[PDB]
Amino acid sequence: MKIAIINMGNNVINFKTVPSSETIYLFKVISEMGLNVDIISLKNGVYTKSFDEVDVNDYDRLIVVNSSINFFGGKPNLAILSAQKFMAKYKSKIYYLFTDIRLPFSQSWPNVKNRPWAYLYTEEELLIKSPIKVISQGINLDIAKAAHKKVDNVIEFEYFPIEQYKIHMNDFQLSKPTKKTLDVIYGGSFRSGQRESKMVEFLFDTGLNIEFFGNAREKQFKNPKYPWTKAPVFTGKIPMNMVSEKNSQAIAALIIGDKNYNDNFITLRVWETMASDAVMLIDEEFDTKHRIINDARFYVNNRAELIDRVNELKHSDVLRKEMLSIQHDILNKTRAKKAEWQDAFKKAIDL
DNA sequence: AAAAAAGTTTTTT
DNA sequence: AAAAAACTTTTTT
Ligand SMILES: O=c1ccn([C@@H]2O[C@H](COP(=O)(O)OP(=O)(O)O)[C@@H](O)[C@H]2O)c(=O)[nH]1
Repeated sequence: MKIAIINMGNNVINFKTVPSSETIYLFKVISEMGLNVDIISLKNGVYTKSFDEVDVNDYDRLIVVNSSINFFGGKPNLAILSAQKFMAKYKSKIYYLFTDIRLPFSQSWPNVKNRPWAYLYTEEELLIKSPIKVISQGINLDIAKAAHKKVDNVIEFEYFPIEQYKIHMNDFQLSKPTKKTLDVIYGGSFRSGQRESKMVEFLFDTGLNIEFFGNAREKQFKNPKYPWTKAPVFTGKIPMNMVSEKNSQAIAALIIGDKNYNDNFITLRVWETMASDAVMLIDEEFDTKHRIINDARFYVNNRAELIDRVNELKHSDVLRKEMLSIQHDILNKTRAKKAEWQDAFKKAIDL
């Protein structure tokens, strides 16, 4: 049983980029469940083999991490092209890891055939014909199916909480008490404005000391529907493997998601925050049944409630510590079911 | 020192 | 087979 895992649209080298990091983390957690897996990318490296030096059909399972396939500038992007050529050459079922609602599987050929550089490829080389099974991080498969309505060979859909790999890694550990320098923190990208209203609601004009780290920049928040006066402090992006340490610098860390994530997706940040030294504060709309933690104190409905909750946490170190203890225990409750999680993954990739 | 000019890297869906 | 920003390094006030 030989497994190959690839990222469909980003080069994989180290933990300096999120797409690379997630692909390596996946390679690691799969390896840790006793499976023989190789990451195949553009070049050989510490964690990878090169597309041009391996035969994709020597593998029994091909796993693909979702990605955008947009050709910015209308120029060729080898990460996308080489990955899809690799997929197209494969003659068995492809397992597409759908961790981001914005990144459903899509074919590059239709968007390559009319380019001035189309001559560099052929339909046979890029058009992926093998059956594809979508492994949805979201429990609502109708939403996952809707996102893949325009791709005929996607014949199977199955839910699997892919994002739990963060807590099941062999080197995992909870963050320790950390000196606080912020009231609230949130790390992420702008996501092309898909979550602008929520970001403005909970991170802007709060009167609190808030930091927004990651790709996002203040000048990206210009939608007239969600005005603001005082923005949080924006700092640069950091490596994925340093995120929990960053979250720990704050009293609390925010959990919000895209509309389609509500009561559907449990995201990496849920685990990165829950395991950190920052109290996890979740937008009620994101988890209305409180399935993450059955304690109302971890949920906020709007800006005012967030401000009040944070004020309460700043005022009572006892409450802060009590809540951290609670979220840490809940996290460990899920870590306890690691074997179950591993078995469900194997079943998802037909093993 | 501080501002402008050059050069380089990253982001954009 | 781009353009706009963001981020650095060098040259001028
Ligand atoms: O500087 C940063 C900011 C974010 N992240 C990662 O990016 C994820 C969030 O991605 P996104 O902005 O798409 O938000 P999501 O949809 O996952 O909530 C976080 O959980 C981290 O794993 C990171 O590695 N470095």
